[PDB]
Amino acid sequence: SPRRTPQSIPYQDLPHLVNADGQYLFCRYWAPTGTPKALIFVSHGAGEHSGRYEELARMLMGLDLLVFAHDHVGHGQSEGERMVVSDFHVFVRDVLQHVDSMQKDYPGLPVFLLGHSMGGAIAILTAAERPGHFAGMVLISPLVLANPESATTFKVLAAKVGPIDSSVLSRNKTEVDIYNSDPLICRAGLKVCFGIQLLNAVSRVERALPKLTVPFLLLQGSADRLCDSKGAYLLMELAKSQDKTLKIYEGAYHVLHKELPEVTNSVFHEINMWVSQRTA
Repeated sequence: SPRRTPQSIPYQDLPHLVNADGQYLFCRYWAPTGTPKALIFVSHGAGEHSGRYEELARMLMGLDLLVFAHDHVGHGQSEGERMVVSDFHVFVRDVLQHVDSMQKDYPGLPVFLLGHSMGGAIAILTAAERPGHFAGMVLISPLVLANPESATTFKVLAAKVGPIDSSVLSRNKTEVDIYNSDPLICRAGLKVCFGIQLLNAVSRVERALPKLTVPFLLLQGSADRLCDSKGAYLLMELAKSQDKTLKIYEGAYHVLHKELPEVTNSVFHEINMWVSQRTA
């Protein structure tokens, strides 16, 4: 029987990779017509998938970068029980597999990471695992903090064995409508086991910051109810990176690349400038 996505599409008809655990991950590529100047991996957040980055990847491809992504295990069109991971390091391991395959085909090109929310934590842990390997990282509202109340709560619930209000994702109501009707997004409540893995990610990010030296651009909304702006200020202070920049979007919510048009246009522009300056 042919292996199929959770939506029943055969993987033989789609770009994919098989991870170290034998699971198929759905892949996406946005390649320039000419010879690329750099590679960039796009790392999506919890519950979402790589297709959400279509416009951002098309902007990056227009700067002569070869953009690539995959749906993390348990997400989008990739295999695995929905929003379940045996250990958070599976996500990092899989990004490194994809990155190594692309570097084999495009040797000598600098490689960048771009991550949003959990995807940002995966990007930080990926660059920390290989110091000096990546040319830069673009983080949009990365997951770097965990409430001490939610932490002790999840630990007690794990010893024993509710969905997000979409309106907190963005002030752009059309973007909230798109999010609520995308069948590849998991809008279910957090499973206890997955909550424990997000706590593991936050702990690992904390320990990684003294060894994090990759250049980075950090974009954060001041009114983000999912990833408190306090974490962006702490990440700026605690990362050892010699090239670090923070931009705060006053009044903006969590999904900065899908926010009010004035915010989204600035986010696209600032990522374009930052990546353009570091691939010149």
